[PDB]
Amino acid sequence: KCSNEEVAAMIRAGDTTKFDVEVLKQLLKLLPEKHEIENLRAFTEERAKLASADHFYLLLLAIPCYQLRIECMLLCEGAAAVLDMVRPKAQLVLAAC
Amino acid sequence: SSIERLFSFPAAEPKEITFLDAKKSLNLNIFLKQF
Amino acid sequence: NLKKLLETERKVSASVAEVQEQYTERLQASISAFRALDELFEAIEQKQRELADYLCEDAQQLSLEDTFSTMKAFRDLFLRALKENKDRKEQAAKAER
Amino acid sequence: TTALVCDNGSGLVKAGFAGDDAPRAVFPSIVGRPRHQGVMVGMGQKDSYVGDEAQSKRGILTLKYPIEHGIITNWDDMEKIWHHTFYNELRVAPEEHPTLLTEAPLNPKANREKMTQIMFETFNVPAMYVAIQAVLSLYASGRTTGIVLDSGDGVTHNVPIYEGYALPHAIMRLDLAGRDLTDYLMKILTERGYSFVTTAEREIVRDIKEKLCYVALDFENEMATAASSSSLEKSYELPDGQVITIGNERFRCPETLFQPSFIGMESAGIHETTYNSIMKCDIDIRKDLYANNVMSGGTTMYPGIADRMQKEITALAPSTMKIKIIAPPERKYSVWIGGSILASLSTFQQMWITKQEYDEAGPSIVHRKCF
Amino acid sequence: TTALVCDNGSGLVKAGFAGDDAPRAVFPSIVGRPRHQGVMVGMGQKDSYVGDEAQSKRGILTLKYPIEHGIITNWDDMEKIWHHTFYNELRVAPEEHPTLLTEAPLNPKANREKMTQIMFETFNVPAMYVAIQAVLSLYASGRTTGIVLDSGDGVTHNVPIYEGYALPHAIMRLDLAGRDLTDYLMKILTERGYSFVTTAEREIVRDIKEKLCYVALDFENEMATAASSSSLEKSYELPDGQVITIGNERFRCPETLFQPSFIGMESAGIHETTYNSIMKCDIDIRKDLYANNVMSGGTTMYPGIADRMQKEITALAPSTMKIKIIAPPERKYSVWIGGSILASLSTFQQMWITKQEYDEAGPSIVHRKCF
Amino acid sequence: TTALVCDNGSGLVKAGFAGDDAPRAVFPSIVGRPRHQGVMVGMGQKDSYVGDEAQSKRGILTLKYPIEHGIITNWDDMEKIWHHTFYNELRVAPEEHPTLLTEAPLNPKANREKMTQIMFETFNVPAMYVAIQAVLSLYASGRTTGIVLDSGDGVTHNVPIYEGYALPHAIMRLDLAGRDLTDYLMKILTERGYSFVTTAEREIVRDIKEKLCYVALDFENEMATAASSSSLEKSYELPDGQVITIGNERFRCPETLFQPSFIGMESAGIHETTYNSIMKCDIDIRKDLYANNVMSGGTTMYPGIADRMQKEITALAPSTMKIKIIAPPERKYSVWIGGSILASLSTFQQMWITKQEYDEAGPSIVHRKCF
Amino acid sequence: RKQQLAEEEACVIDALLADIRKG
Ligand SMILES: Nc1ncnc2c1ncn2[C@@H]1O[C@H](COP(=O)(O)OP(=O)(O)O)[C@@H](O)[C@H]1O
Ligand SMILES: Nc1ncnc2c1ncn2[C@@H]1O[C@H](COP(=O)(O)OP(=O)(O)O)[C@@H](O)[C@H]1O
Ligand SMILES: Nc1ncnc2c1ncn2[C@@H]1O[C@H](COP(=O)(O)OP(=O)(O)O)[C@@H](O)[C@H]1O
Ligand SMILES: [Mg+2]
Ligand SMILES: [Mg+2]
Ligand SMILES: [Mg+2]
Repeated sequence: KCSNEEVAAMIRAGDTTKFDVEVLKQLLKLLPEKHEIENLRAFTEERAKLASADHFYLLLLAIPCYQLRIECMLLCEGAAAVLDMVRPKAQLVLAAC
Repeated sequence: SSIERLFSFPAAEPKEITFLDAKKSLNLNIFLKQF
Repeated sequence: NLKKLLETERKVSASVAEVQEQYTERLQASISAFRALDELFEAIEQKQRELADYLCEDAQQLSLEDTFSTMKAFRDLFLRALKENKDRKEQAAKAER
Repeated sequence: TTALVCDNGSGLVKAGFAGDDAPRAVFPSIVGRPRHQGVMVGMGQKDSYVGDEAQSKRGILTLKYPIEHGIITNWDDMEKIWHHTFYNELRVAPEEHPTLLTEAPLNPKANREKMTQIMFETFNVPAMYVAIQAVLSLYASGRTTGIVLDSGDGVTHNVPIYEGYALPHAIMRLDLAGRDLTDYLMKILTERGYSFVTTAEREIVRDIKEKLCYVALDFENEMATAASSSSLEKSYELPDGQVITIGNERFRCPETLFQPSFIGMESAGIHETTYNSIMKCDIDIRKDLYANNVMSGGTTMYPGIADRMQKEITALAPSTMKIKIIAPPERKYSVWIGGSILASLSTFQQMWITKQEYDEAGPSIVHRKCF
Repeated sequence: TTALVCDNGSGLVKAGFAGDDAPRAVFPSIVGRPRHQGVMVGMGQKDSYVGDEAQSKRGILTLKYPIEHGIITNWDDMEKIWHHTFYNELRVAPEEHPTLLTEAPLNPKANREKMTQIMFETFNVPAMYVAIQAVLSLYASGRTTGIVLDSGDGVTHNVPIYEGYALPHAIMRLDLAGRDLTDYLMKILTERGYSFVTTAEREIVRDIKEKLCYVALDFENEMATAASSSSLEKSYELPDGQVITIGNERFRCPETLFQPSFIGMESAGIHETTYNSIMKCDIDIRKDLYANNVMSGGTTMYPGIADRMQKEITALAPSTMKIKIIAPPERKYSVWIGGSILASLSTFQQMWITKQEYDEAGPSIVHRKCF
Repeated sequence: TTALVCDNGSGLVKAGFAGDDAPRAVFPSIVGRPRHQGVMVGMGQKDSYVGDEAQSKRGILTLKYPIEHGIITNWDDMEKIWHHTFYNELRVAPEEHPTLLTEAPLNPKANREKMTQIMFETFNVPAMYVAIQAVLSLYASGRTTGIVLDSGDGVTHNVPIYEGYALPHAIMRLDLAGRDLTDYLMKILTERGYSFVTTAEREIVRDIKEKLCYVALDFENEMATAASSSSLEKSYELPDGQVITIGNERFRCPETLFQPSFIGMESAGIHETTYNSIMKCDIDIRKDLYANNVMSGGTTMYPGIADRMQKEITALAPSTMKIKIIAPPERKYSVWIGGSILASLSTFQQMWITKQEYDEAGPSIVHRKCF
Repeated sequence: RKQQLAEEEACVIDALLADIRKG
């Protein structure tokens, strides 16, 4: 429910308010391929004529090394969820023993 | 003593004369019941 | 999760500094928390071996989940026996009354 | 040994012996407790009042109903109900008399557990059984096939039976009956100016509902008739001497049975419950269900309900069927009466749950013996 | 054309235009009549006094409240109240201003009939509408879902709304508020030696209740604290110059809201009323209801009531819910302030009851048009 | 042009494109309408909620399922379901996209007529096909031969195929699946005390069934184990904060698939249906139906069902021959997945029902072009 | 739909909040 520039700037900022596990999993499943990137850097003409799909990928490729940022953001959220579900259970098992 | 007390094995009308058979009499008694 | 976080830390440490200044503190906190969880699991192993020597089972054959399910069902049987004995004493009291 | 039938209704307890036509003790099931400060010492000031004593002294008592929608919530109060109906009303020892008890279908099982445990250890009978009310209403009807709508004070349930065979998948339960009608009458009597808030005034609102209300044949025509002219308005005298007059509330109150959305329930009416319980059965018995609509309970005692019920089913059923509502003039005590024939049946004597079977099998044989 | 909002509460008339923080006329709804022999001639002697004029000369007047528990008894006095709040307090003609009026739920319909007839025939308007106070309170809270406890001077009512959908079966009314607390404070101020019997002294007892009283967090601990040491005792000065000091009566008076048996009434407290109004709703929305409790009215202006109500509901609710109670400092006039919300709404312009619709339909369209 | 797959089952609409792994729009098929009185005005109160909005706002809604046992009863509701799954979920134009719909076998023909007519005249496509779900499940399994047991929310159907050849006389339909399991679980959760009567509470009972229930390997031993000790009992948290704990109802509820007499149905279980479907075929293929028992649908997602049905068929089949259940980990969405391979197949492009052929042949080509 | 395809290719809140500060 927002422009693509807000999405790209929020991926660059790494703010984790409304980026949960499933949205970043979808984002990883739609990753820009090699021929797609090679076609996008070969574009010389006016930017506004292309679709929003190319606009999102160029705003994403403007960020240096986007894929590591997306993966560690997903892994940090997943590691927080795994810690919050396992650590009281492990303390309960140790207290039970 | 209470365990031995509890958990031990234990030591080992006038006759209704009728000329009808039973089935017709009971079918009529069912039939006259709903009135 | 700890293997993925260690691989992620190695990938961020080979990357540019803009990834590093934003993400290395969260990666280090997650790795330290999961390491403390791993010594917590090692403490659970030590209490498991002490419980196997306690209950006189084999150390490789004892299942903690079966033991805790046995304790849960035994506690339910304990509470059911307590309530049934309390009701029997109450019904004997009202019968005497 | 003479048997006991004790219909523990949500609003009225009806208890009595076997082989009798009229129930011996019909009295409301309420436990009263005083809420004010007693200043006169002595003269037998009881801490609780049960039955008609709670009714006569209701102006200084908080009255509690121990049964809500067929499920007993407070159990010490219901023990006091059983103690009053055994020792004071019928004046019999429970330990020398078998006692058939009634039940709504689709009741929680722990209710049946606690009733079995209380009737075998507190008031320890030789034998007791937990029956179904609609089967007793079909017993009192005298026929064998039919669908029974039983509407009491808490539970309206529909059970269809063909040739002595109930269909348990077709049994339907609705938690809408005379207490909900009384509370809806409280909500709509505030419109004319009369305020009733306490539980003492619940008996007054229930008495107004019993005396004056009736079921409309057509709802919209009766609303137009009451709105146009004040001929349907009728009067009643309160115990403090005030005279009230009511109009459309004579037939807005029992209309909640046909239209549950007055009291905010998603369910359909009793006619649609009856029609769906008919259509949940197998096909070949359905005609035999249409001519034997048995209606029981005190909620179906308004003097307009049989014609409306026939009209609604005749609208719902196909036109080649003779709809016949079996609404007897003494349908208020038919559950107790069919309990009295069932308790006096010679073949029923082998189906009792005995004391010895309870001691062998715990309080769990009542799931494995009763239905 | 700006609209009018006129909350005609049991205690205080709050009137004004659309879109203000404070109502423009806040004054108690009293009509004063003289009870002594007027020996001086002339000097502007009036047969009646309305509002703060009756408050100023209250020593030589008998004050009458025309509204009692949300139901207007004396109607000529109510017409004098409306004539004073139109022509003197606001100084505007009623023939050129639409007027939104508030109403307690479960009000008798003849009260609505008579206010519609008087507002269309004595102070004849372009339009008028009759609204529910709790809906305006939820408007002033700035949210859509939640349960509202309104508590004015005669009526305390609980209304739960989810996504703009009120549940009419879950609306509860309790006739216990600040007038009953003022009468209870008259009853318990007699213990310390202070007598207040007249209607003019009701204003002094109400001023003592407004200024000094507060809600205790724990009742028995505060009884022990007040009985042990006199740290909780506070002083007040009467207009004749006398000095009074009160102790436990600072927190015995509002406790009747949390314990209605002090003034002898069977129904439960406001937190049990809130909890039972929550559990009468459907099961999915209750988690939204527990975090969106709203209090309005002047009776919830004691500075201990939110923590006590949080403690009581957290005792009542299961432990996995966050009991959040919205208690704004502006909640004394929020019933009016949401009336500023609704009258200014563009979607409300088609729901007013105009003059012409009254002319065909009589004074009966207000039932079918309003709630 | 890419194609659309839309498994429009009784419970959950699963729709997405062709060539994709997972169905993008998975949402339950319900139309929700409000049943209370809305007092707030403005801010967009819709009269009908479809999809996840009906799930989120279910505490004020009556939810209607437009599909019952694979037969669409209410067609305007199904029109709104298709409108929501095209315009709002996938955000696509159906006028430029082919569409493969799923259908249970032994369906009434006028249902297929109305699917063709509404799909070609309201959401008019270039092309559309109606397929059998078991054929798509065999497409997902990646094999040519096998017997497929599909069990959605309304229909459990068995279809055997050998070397591309379905045997139509061996196809069997049973109207028993997860909705009947949900209704039986609503019937049997009343035993433990938990009452669920509304359509919103059906979703909570469905969530209980999805989260906790499992298929027993041996029913009588599991009943004895649950009766002996409370190790099989498990707890669940309701949205109102109450915590329930259930026992034998975890495995009594899915046992209705193997024992249809629990809900009063005369027909045999799914294992006898599978064995009779194999035995109705010709003899030489029967061995190849024993090793390729393909399962699909969300009803076969309990984590005890493959070993149980292997045990039942191994008891039923001759012992000199291997039984092998093909139970993929993604068998919930396998109808959609095999629709995605079939929509992406090059040879399927001649089997479309184009708009020109529909205009020439009326709505009658779907009997002769489809199965 | 064809003529539609032919023809194509071709505040309450701040108002009340300002005046609440007047009392
Ligand atoms: N004459 C009457 N007209 C209408 N309703 C009545 C009448 N008499 C009793 N009732 C209602 O019927 C209820 C009694 O029903 P009852 O036969 O005791 O059923 P149950 O045994 O299931 O409670 C009472 O609560 C009362 O409200
Ligand atoms: N600050 C306060 N502390 C305690 N009680 C108050 C306070 N202000 C007002 N009250 C009491 O709350 C009651 C309700 O006020 P209000 O809702 O304005 O009455 P109404 O609108 O019905 O005339 C008043 O009768 C008053 O006695
Ligand atoms: N994980 C699960 N475990 C058990 N039952 C499930 C699970 N997921 C879904 N179900 C049941 O299976 C049904 C889903 O099957 P599906 O073929 O999607 O139905 P439909 O397509 O008719 O909506 C649901 O109605 C649900 O009751
Ligand atoms: Mg009864
Ligand atoms: Mg008020
Ligand atoms: Mg399906």
